[PDB]
Amino acid sequence: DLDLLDLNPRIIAAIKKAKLKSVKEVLHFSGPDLKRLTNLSSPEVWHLLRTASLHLRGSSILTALQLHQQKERFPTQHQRLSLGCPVLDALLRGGLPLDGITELAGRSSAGKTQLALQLCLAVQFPRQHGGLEAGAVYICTEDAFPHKRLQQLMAQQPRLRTDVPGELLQKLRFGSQIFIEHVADVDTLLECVNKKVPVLLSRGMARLVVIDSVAAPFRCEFDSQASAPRARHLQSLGATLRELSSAFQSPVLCINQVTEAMPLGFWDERVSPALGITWANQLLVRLLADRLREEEAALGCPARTLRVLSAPHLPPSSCSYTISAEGVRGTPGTQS
Amino acid sequence: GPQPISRLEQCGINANDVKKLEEAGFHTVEAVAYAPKKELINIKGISEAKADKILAEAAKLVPMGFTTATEFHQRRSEIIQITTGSKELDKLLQGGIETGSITEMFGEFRTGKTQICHTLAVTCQLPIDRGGGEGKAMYIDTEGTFRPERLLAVAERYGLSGSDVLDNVAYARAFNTDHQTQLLYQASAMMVESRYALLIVDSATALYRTDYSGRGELSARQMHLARFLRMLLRLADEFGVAVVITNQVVAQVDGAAMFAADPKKPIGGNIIAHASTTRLYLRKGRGETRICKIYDSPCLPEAEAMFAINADGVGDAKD
Ligand SMILES: Nc1ncnc2c1ncn2[C@@H]1O[C@H](COP(=O)(O)OP(=O)(O)OP(=O)(O)O)[C@@H](O)[C@H]1O
Ligand SMILES: Nc1ncnc2c1ncn2[C@@H]1O[C@H](COP(=O)(O)OP(=O)(O)OP(=O)(O)O)[C@@H](O)[C@H]1O
Ligand SMILES: [Ca+2]
Ligand SMILES: [Mg+2]
Ligand SMILES: [Mg+2]
Repeated sequence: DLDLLDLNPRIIAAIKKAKLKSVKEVLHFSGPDLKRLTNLSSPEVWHLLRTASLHLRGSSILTALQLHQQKERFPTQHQRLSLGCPVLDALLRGGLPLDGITELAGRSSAGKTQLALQLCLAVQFPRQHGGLEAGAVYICTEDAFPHKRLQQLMAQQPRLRTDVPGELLQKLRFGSQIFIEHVADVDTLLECVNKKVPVLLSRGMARLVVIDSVAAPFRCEFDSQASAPRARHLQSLGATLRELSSAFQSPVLCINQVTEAMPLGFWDERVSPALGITWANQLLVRLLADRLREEEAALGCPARTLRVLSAPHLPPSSCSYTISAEGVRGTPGTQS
Repeated sequence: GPQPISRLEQCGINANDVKKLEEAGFHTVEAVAYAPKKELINIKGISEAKADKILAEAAKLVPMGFTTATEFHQRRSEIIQITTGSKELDKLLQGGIETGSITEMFGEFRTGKTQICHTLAVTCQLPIDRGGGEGKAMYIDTEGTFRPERLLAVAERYGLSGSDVLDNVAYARAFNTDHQTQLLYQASAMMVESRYALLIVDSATALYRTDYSGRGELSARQMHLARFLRMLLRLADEFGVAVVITNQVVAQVDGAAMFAADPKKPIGGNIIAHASTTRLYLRKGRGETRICKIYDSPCLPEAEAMFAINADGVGDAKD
């Protein structure tokens, strides 16, 4: 790759003597390191850096007008993934973005796994109905997969999704396009996300990744006195997930647990996301499914609320929803 | 990238079959390779031998080793459900206590957790057709409230042999949290030798109330509890047994009742709230009648049922 550059043979010979391979590891080093290794003066080092940088990044120029006008060339800025419920889609103004990590947080019985299953069902709908015509990847880190709930959801799919024409759903084979994986350790999860998910995404089998819990493996090994390795692992995992999502234009959804609050935007709230600010820096859209059980429970029905914590384009708001035999349904006319 | 089905032509199939596959919605090698057998053997214009050779030739290219939802629902008829001894509770739980999971029961005193554990320790030995699991039982005790006479009384109801029933139960007593964690290694070693169908811990959080005291020791207590629950999950997954644990309650004194009489919540916090799969909340009714409610479950709606504690164990309310 080095010989592709337009440069005099002297610097090419010096680079070859310096044990260099490609432009990436040329840009990896700095000025004084290159001076020490290659024994070159400043002007030619600057020229080599300039040429390698020009080759790597090309010479194209992009404006925001092109991003706005040309919808088809840039689907990431316009294409969204539906949640299967019009109320939830209205709350999210279309659904999940294709680039970046989305997080669900909440206590037990909030309804996170039901939403994950519903999204895994609706991802493979046709394009005009919000789907992506692709499979899904499901990773479990805490317990077994909800098989009966999945079977009921596939059975009820004609009842839940009524806008889609009836003659179109029978051709959709649901269970055959969902992949299930299971891990039991932080190292196992790292190896899985490193060398299994890219294989699935490369062949076009799936275009959606769901992790049923990221806090579960981490809350078992690292104590309160080992924050540095925990932060290193969290940063590596977030970087890899973001790289994969950007490369393959596939949404990533993470399910998270909560802790007890005993400066970060949480004052009038008793629970906060578990991992901390290090993991919170890696995210794009943050939601919070919450169930108010201690109060307004004597009315006979649970009170479930989904709230948008932060997003670059979504105002803080919340809506209400219920879980029934066919799936998750949002209550009309309740957006904050 | 994706591999189109055009490679099937050079793989040794005619144009008619690939045309039929295209008309059936199949358009890539991976989908055909990972398709369930019925989906491509029930179609028109195909045969069993053709489907078998198609699978054999497609598996060469696409790397296998990924589980799919169909190949996961078809294999799981192994899941056995153990009856609790009460028809109402069986109807509420839709069969009984599942295997390969963790079930938690919590409530105040004399609600009936120990009685239910005693009944299950006998009912797990019944033949599968009768509602059992055809195995032995482990009973890890942290309070000292194990009574074999209740086991004999329950065994007499089903017409079993008392000596054999008492022979097919293992017992251990835990005196602190370290001993409680240590016993699980021997539990796995013994599960390797024989066929066990149930494991019972009673209680799973009694010793954590007093081993770690004060706000200054909460973190270590939670870490220890999380490790213990992870060990339990590994055991249940590996050996395919049913794990049943019990829990205690704490009071809510912050004056947040607002028409909620005598509020109380289980101890252990979010760690035990997340680790468990199915949680049951036991209450008390009039006389010897109790009420069981579903607190949390991935595949069950919240409902209630009424049972009773009789001279022969957990059963149905008499009239
Ligand atoms: N028919 C039904 N089938 C299954 N669940 C139902 C049904 N109807 C209502 N539900 C509710 O669905 C909820 C499922 O909870 P879910 O598995 O989503 O919890 P979670 O937020 O993932 O919690 P955890 O941290 O334990 O995993 C239960 O609280 C249950 O009451
Ligand atoms: N032989 C019997 N006949 C009828 N009822 C009995 C018999 N033995 C015990 N009981 C009932 O068992 C009840 C106690 O239940 P159990 O031992 O399961 O309590 P628990 O929930 O485990 O309590 P703790 O939290 O104190 O450990 C008593 O209230 C009593 O009515
Ligand atoms: Ca749970
Ligand atoms: Mg869950
Ligand atoms: Mg007891």
